[PDB]
Amino acid sequence: MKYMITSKGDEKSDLLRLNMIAGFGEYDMEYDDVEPEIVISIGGDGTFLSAFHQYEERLDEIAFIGIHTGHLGFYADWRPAEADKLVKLLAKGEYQKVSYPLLKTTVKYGIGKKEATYLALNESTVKSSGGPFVVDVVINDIHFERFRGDGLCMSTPSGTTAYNKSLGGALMHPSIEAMQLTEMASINNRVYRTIGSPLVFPKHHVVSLQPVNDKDFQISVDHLSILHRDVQEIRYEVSAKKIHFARFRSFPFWRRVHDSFIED
Amino acid sequence: MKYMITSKGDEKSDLLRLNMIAGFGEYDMEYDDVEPEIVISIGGDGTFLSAFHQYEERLDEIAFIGIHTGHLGFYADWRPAEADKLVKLLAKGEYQKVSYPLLKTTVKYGIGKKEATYLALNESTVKSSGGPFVVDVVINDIHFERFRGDGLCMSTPSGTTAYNKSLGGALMHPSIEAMQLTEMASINNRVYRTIGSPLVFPKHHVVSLQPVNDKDFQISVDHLSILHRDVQEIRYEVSAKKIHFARFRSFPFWRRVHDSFIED
Amino acid sequence: MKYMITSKGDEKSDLLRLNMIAGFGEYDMEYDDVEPEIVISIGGDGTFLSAFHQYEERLDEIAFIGIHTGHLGFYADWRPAEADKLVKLLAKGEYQKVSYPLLKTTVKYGIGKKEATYLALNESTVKSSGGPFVVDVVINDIHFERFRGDGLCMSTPSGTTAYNKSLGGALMHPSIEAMQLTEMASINNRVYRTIGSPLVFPKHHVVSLQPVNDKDFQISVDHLSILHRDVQEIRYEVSAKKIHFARFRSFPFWRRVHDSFIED
Amino acid sequence: MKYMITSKGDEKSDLLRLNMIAGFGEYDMEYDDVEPEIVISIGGDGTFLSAFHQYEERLDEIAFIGIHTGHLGFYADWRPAEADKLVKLLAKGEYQKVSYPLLKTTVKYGIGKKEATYLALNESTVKSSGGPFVVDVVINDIHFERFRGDGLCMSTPSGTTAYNKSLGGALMHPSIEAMQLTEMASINNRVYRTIGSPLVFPKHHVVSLQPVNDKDFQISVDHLSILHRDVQEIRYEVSAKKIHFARFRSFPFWRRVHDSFIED
Ligand SMILES: Nc1ncnc2c1ncn2[C@@H]1O[C@H](CN2CC#Cc3nc4c(N)ncnc4n3[C@@H]3O[C@H](CNC(=O)CC(=O)NCC2)[C@@H](O)[C@H]3O)[C@@H](O)[C@H]1O
Ligand SMILES: Nc1ncnc2c1ncn2[C@@H]1O[C@H](CN2CC#Cc3nc4c(N)ncnc4n3[C@@H]3O[C@H](CNC(=O)CC(=O)NCC2)[C@@H](O)[C@H]3O)[C@@H](O)[C@H]1O
Ligand SMILES: Nc1ncnc2c1ncn2[C@@H]1O[C@H](CN2CC#Cc3nc4c(N)ncnc4n3[C@@H]3O[C@H](CNC(=O)CC(=O)NCC2)[C@@H](O)[C@H]3O)[C@@H](O)[C@H]1O
Ligand SMILES: Nc1ncnc2c1ncn2[C@@H]1O[C@H](CN2CC#Cc3nc4c(N)ncnc4n3[C@@H]3O[C@H](CNC(=O)CC(=O)NCC2)[C@@H](O)[C@H]3O)[C@@H](O)[C@H]1O
Repeated sequence: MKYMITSKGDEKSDLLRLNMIAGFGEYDMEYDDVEPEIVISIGGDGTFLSAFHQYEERLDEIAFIGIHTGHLGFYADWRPAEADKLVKLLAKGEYQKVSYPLLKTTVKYGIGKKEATYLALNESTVKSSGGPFVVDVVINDIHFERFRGDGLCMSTPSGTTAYNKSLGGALMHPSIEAMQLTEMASINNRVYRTIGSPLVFPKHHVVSLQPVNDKDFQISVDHLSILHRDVQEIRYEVSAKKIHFARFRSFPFWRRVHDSFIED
Repeated sequence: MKYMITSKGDEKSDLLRLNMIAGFGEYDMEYDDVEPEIVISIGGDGTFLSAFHQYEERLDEIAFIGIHTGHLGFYADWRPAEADKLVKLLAKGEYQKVSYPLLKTTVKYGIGKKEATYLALNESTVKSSGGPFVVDVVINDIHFERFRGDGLCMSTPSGTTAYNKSLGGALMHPSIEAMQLTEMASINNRVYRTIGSPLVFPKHHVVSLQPVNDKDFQISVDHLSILHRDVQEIRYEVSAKKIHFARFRSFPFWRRVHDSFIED
Repeated sequence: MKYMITSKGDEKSDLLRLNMIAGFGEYDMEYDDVEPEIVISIGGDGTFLSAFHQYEERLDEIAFIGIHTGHLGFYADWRPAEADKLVKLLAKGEYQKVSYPLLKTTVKYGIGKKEATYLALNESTVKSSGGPFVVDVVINDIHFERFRGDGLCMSTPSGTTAYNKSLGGALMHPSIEAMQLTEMASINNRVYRTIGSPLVFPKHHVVSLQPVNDKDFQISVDHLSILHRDVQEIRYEVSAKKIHFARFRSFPFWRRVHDSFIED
Repeated sequence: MKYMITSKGDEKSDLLRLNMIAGFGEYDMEYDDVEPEIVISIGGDGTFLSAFHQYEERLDEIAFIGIHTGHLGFYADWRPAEADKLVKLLAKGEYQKVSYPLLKTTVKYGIGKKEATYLALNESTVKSSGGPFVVDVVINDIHFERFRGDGLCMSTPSGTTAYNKSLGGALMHPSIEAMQLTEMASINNRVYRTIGSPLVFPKHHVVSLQPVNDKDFQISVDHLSILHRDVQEIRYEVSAKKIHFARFRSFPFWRRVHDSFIED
């Protein structure tokens, strides 16, 4: 069917992209970067993340495929030397799709209760713009804790191996429809108390962050960091939307984890 | 219907038990500690754990209710002063049942491949009997890591607020059918490498521990610690069985968590 | 001798300051905020920190005294109700001085090797201005590690109970002339490796941070955060300078720690 | 002068020992395992630890030298292929001694206040024999905290890279005369509170552990684990004694750390 290819932009990835397009020219494959059904990303996890966000409004109609040109990427599970077999297998089709959960972030402002939403494949974080970060943490309309620290991180399953991981979070299998909240350097003395442990939330649970004094927050969705002013609320929930991968061979998540962290 | 009552054994819990039995004598409630349908536990979480294990072969036919006589217990969500309202509400019935996942541990030995299974409500841990603890960690028949340390802990959801928590694990809502593995003081240098992060596993994933040199392990299921010799394998999976609680009012898990750890 | 008094600025602290000045008017005590020998800080730890930095060029000739108007401060070990006894004891003199180590940060730039130094009582941190933070860590001219993460924190002894503490650092007694380095969310996979553990350095050891790609860093000394461009090197060492406290009664550091973190 | 050689016991270490003895036979070097001045350890860190404890009553008259036959040991900073140069350099003498602090553990019992002391080069730990571990932590006769968990670890400087490290402790340079206390899986809820952070103590500070209910503790000094009954107190302090190493070339501690943990 229709397809397109994003590239990291170096000479290695651009050449691999050009050879794959020439390979695809020998089948019933039309290049179309407007409404593709197959998106191929050539580079690292960052390149894959940009591919996902470029097409986040057609997630139900796209299958993603990652090729890593350097060190093994987590979302990129094909090596450059296998690109010929990939073109051939992909042209035939009969591939099986695998779906990973996603995270929805909603930012409500004051003056009109204006509201922006974002979809994350790795995580969504909040920090303070300059001053101290203080926020009230509400779970399903229940006041859970007042958080003082450097920020918070809300991670998808497949994002738990990213940044969640460096903050002490747990790695969880992507078949679990959930989101995980981790703290960044929480203050804990006799006056200030937080839970400490990471928190894993099921679908339909809503985590809401509410400003205590300062209302300016730097919010990061995957790789893009946006400043927001006069914030009234930040809402987190497991998204109804899902990212679909094309799979041509078993590469189990824990094998993926073993290779990226233990030995390869 | 039929019911029974376990007690911590002090004068406070025994008296509360005797008054509740006298209260139950004024309804259509028969005391039967052989085949009850309602098990009431009076004491702390340990007392509740013993109640669960005493009746672990009739989990499908029993609803559990916890009363805490001292500090708030996690499984005991009724205060002593509410025992009259409990007797009355429980006598009427029309209560809603809530189910939490459980963990199954299987220990296979050498010589006959003899095999013992255990059901845990908090967690199941492994340690070495004396010598250094070394074990190969296999996930769904894939060799994941060689673990060197003091031991490992496999936790249920409702167990993540217990001991999992002190080992750095994440707290996860009991609606998530999963198990979480945490490390006890893993060795990590240039020669010895483990994942570090806790691991959360979905239903039907099988974590298997295999002895490397020493084959004697002290295994703990909730509160009981048993020594096993000539161990060939330890298998962990989310159990098919579930513990059922009787609920007469909303006490949300995160409110339970807030009260036990933040403030009350 | 000569003295001055800083205040948090609220009505409580300003009134306490005015009453202490009137109390000091009945002794041989001259108010002089240019060249004092006694600096009294009225407020919290932040107020004390500002008092220290305001007079950091006369540390050898000043003794500091902290009064906390709200929650117990760590550097402020006098309650408001004891201000009369403080004025009286302080007027007599015969007090014993206690000295805490300090940290020296040196920032060398390109183009002229221009160089700025700062003195910290809590800690000095480095972060990236926007982009990813990557730095080579050199200890006494030995390349120790390439650090990838959110930043680093270099703490004094008395600063280890502050921010060092929230990053997993150890609390160390101020009699130990040392500095402690902690990581902020280090990346650790198969390609990127850091030590993980905090590092404690003796006097005369020099920790040097060197930019790898990006050369813009947001550097924070205690409470003030300054952006630096075209940075070539950041050097850390235990300072030759020391902060001196006036002590009128034993308040041991571990008792101070117990009261601020365990119970009071 | 006089010397002796301990060996791991495998064919590699025994042969290396025999060749070094034959090499030493060509100088003014007498073999004497009763009162040596040079102790050479051939094996790993465990072999070195046993060498240290075998001669712990003559620490002031002995210099230690480590050769590692397998993976790089931390106390063994010579490779097997350098044994000839070692024999030659060691025979000449004119070597410089380097001294590391040590830890003293004192166990007082009931009935006669009987008292045993131990010297540790790595660490000394306490655990419970079977039941739950509960202990009151007293610092210089000040009640600091009631600890509930799996145990505690008191580490020397050179021991902080060992086991202290796996418990979250800081790595500190051996020139710092100090000891570091780390927790094993402390319980922390609304009723039970510990400090959490590791604690670093200077010389002359005395940490004392006092039983709360159970008085039986399994105490481990380096590699030997001894059970003690009717314990009244466990006292920790930096020892007056020191271990002396023979050094023939600069191998800085942080280079040693880099090679054992970062890359080699
Ligand atoms: N303190 C932090 N610690 C750990 N991760 C962090 C930290 N801060 C941000 N991140 C992650 O970076 C993503 C953004 N990256 C793009 C990426 C990525 C990614 N995704 C996953 C995943 N799902 N599982 C396992 N490894 C993953 N990596 C790996 O991550 C590395 C890339 N990061 C950087 O070096 C810094 C950066 O920010 N770079 C920009 C591009 C590479 O090895 C890549 O294969 C943020 O979304 C945040 O998750
Ligand atoms: N290092 C450890 N850190 C933390 N927890 C640990 C540790 N070692 C064992 N455990 C837990 O103890 C359970 C066994 N306990 C019985 C209990 C319990 C329990 N269960 C939960 C839960 N699900 N959520 C939240 N708090 C919980 N607590 C609370 O736990 C305390 C009781 N523990 C002890 O003081 C020690 C003990 O072992 N005592 C025996 C009886 C009480 O406040 C109780 O309300 C082991 O199963 C292991 O989970
Ligand atoms: N993620 C962090 N976690 C922990 N501490 C952090 C974090 N980020 C910065 N800091 C510290 O703040 C100091 C700056 N503060 C002034 C302060 C302070 C201070 N110093 C010590 C000490 N030596 N020991 C023990 N508690 C201490 N506190 C206590 O700290 C609290 C004040 N912090 C804030 O709420 C935020 C802030 O930044 N506020 C500005 C004023 C109060 O309870 C105060 O009694 C930075 O220097 C950094 O150390
Ligand atoms: N959970 C734990 N995590 C980490 N360390 C632990 C743990 N439990 C005990 N220890 C240490 O073991 C010493 C006893 N060991 C002998 C040893 C050792 C040693 N000392 C240092 C040091 N000072 N710096 C850096 N690495 C060190 N190692 C390295 O340690 C490894 C040996 N350990 C084991 O595999 C297990 C064991 O116990 N084995 C017996 C012999 C080897 O790579 C060795 O080069 C206990 O004293 C305790 O410190």
